[PDB]
Amino acid sequence: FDWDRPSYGYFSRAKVIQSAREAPKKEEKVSYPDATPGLPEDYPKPPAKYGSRFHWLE
Amino acid sequence: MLKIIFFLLFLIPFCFINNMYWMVQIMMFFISFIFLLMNNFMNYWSEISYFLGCDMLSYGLILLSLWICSLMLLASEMINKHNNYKNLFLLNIIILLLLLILTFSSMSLFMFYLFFESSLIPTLFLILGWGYQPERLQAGLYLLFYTLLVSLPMLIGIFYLMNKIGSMNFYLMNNFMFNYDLLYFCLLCAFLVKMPMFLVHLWLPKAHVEAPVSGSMILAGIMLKLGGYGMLRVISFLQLMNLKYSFVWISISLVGGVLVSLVCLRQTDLKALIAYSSVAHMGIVLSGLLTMTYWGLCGSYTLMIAHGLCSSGLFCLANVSYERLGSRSMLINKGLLNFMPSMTLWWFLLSSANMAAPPTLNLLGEIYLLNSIVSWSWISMILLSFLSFFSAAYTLYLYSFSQHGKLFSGVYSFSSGKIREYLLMLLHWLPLNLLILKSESFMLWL
Repeated sequence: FDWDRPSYGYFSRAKVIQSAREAPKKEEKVSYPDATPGLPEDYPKPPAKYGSRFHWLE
Repeated sequence: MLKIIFFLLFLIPFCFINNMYWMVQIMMFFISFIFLLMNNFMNYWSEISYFLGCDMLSYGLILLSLWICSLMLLASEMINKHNNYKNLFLLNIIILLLLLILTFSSMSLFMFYLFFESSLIPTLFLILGWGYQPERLQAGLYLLFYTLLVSLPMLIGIFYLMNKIGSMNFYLMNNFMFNYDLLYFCLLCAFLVKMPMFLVHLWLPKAHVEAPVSGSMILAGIMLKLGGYGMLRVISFLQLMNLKYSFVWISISLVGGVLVSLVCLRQTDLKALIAYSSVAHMGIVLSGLLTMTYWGLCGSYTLMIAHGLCSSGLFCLANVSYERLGSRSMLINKGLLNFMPSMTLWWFLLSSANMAAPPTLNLLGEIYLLNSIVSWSWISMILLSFLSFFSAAYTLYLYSFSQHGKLFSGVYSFSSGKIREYLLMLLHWLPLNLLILKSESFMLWL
């Protein structure tokens, strides 16, 4: 056949190839709409109401 | 009221500065004079400072507290004679004074309870730092632990009230009413020990007997009254539950009254007589109070005030004997009419007030309380008669045997009556006659 013996590592390299099956699985991110929320840094903080709101305000 | 509070704090330094026993004394009387001037209150809370108010119920109690707290220094001078840490004594007294003012003016229940039970310490100093009998130790154990063993548990009731109510100002509780059947006992009984009650009288004779003139005067003059003042403020919302279970308390008080009077007859110690006597009178106060009728309550306020005054003066008398003849016994003390006849006048008068002889703010009490109880249940009369009868009975014996019989043979020369003690006895009694002119301030608080 006059074929040539491949290199020492001709198959050791990566194999970058063409796509024939053409089935890339879909890259997706999960969504939990009702996750537990906290207090954003933009939520207005009106200065406190009724001191420390403790027994005698103190 | 912060005027008074800051005055007392600025009096505290005088304890450190040397030789300020008498300067402190005049100041305490002077501020009492100032607190006298400040008087316009109605049933509503008045003089509402940051958290301090004042009222009919609190105004008179505070005046008595300032009154008696100044009279301590007249009563006790052996501390100066001995140089027995006069500085700690004066500091202890003032600290106690501030606590009483803050207890009686705390518009919150929790603030009230806080100072109420804060007073556990300074009183314990007063007995222990200047006691005489070796029993002073076990007595302090009785006093502190009888109190804390029930005084602590109301702390739960207070917080439970908070959770169901949202605050602890007195007017706010009055708007509501609770009937969970443990709240009632937990608060009631906890106050009843300090009242005290006949079944838990036990500690009180011991505390008085082995305590100095000063401590005993404090113990019988405020502590018992302070328990009652809390009751007046707190039973507002305990009504329904109280109505279901009230016959037990009124019964033991009335029954215990005749018994403790018979204990007085058989007793043989000046402080023991007075101590048991003071329990007897506070038995009737507890009765009229638990009646909760208008007559009972408005009279209870009066009898607490008058009883505190008379009990103090009788303790000064007991101190006088203890400081001359050096022994509390009935047997040793006798025939003093021959040694201090002008004093025996005061012995008679203070005895008179304790048996409800007019013009006497004590007497004004029993008319109110006895009317209440009689209305509440006719059955009471069968024991009310004997209760007062034996009340006067032991007082007669106390006055006579101590002052009348032939003198005691073995008695070593002791100084005679003196201006300090004379003025001390007038000061406790004469206001007890004054007040009847204007009982309306000391008679109407509801």
